[PDB]
Amino acid sequence: DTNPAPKHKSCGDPGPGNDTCGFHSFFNTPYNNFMSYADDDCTDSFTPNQVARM
Amino acid sequence: AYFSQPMVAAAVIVHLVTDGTYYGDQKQETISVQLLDTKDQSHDLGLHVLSCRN
Repeated sequence: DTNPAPKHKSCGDPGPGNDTCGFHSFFNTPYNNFMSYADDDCTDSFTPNQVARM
Repeated sequence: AYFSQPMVAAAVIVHLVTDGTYYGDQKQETISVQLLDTKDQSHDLGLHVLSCRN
């Protein structure tokens, strides 16, 4: 369930850049997951694939 | 600057009315000619100094 995502600070889907080595366009970025570096309001729930590991 | 017909680039022509040389400042200035393409970042070409003859 965890889609690939770069290191982004702002909530929402991040824009393109030269930081990524093997991709340029990312869709369905999991900013609702707690493991992102977004703010407190945009982190609300875990993916169902990460509860099995817990 | 954008373009209209998407074609490959063999050379980039930049036509300027001045070299940017000041009356007091005698230091040469060097500009950068970047290039942009569809669904990708860039393909850099380098930098060039200004010549009145060219």
